[PDB]
Amino acid sequence: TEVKIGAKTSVMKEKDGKLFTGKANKETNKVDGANATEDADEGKGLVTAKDVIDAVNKTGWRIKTTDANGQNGDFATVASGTNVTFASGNGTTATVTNGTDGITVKYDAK
Amino acid sequence: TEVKIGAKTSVMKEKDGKLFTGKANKETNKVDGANATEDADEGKGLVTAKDVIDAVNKTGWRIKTTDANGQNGDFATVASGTNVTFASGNGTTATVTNGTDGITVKYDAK
Amino acid sequence: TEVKIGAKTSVMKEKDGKLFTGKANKETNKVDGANATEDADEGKGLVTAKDVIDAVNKTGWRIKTTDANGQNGDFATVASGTNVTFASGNGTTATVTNGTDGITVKYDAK
Repeated sequence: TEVKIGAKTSVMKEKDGKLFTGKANKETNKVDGANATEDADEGKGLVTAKDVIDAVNKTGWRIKTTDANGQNGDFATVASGTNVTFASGNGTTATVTNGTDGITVKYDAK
Repeated sequence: TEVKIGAKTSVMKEKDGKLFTGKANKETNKVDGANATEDADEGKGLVTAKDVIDAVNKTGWRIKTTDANGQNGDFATVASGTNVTFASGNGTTATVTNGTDGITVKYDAK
Repeated sequence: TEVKIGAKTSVMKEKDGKLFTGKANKETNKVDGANATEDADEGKGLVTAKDVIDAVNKTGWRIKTTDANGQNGDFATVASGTNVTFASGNGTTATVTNGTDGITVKYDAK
């Protein structure tokens, strides 16, 4: 019955919490796409709900982690839905509260 | 004059700062959609600007809050645009600076 | 050969880490769009991959910064991909670890 009309989609790439076109990911970030089409993809195409859901879930800020010896390690992406806890420490007390001015994190010294 | 050609859209669900298809939200997260269509929605459909704006604004990381007694409480979503303050505390001083390496939060002991 | 069928797109605006329709940005945020079309744009239109990539990259949470004298300054947007470091300070030690419960930031007093 119907006439099917194809609308080309574009891919959305992610690296380190940030989104990129297929072309930018290949050319700026030096990450190989799945094929020559992705590598040339300037993002002019449409996207699906699932595409957006998946891409957005990958994004986030980058937090510097520390290693087993407490020294600086790699960044980690604090992606959508990622839990973050500000823990009390030796001789300190952490509180995290929510109000009209947003979130307030605080450390007190014991 | 024109011939109207309908393109089916898909919904984007959110839970705790993360996005989900209608089907995933129902089946993995056990949250009822508005109807059977949403509950079966695998995200193959298109989305509007407003859809994306609204969905993206809901996303964010999750921060552990503390209650009126300073004990661990629920997480809260630090959504797009949410203000976060790192406050100085009893015998501590907070500074938050911005540079080429991004943001640096620091607590000094007085 | 082909018949070209135009699908109207909608713009996605950003302010302070949050997304808005063209109409909302103009009317609620009081920011001029590029033209009368943007200013009336309710987001019913489609978007491209690049549109979503660019808009999503602008979003993030807002962190209160402190100025050259350590006093409260402006907020800054911690956008997708933005690096955040929790630095050890005078008489304190910062650790940031990653586990099954997500990220845990901690300050110990020396």
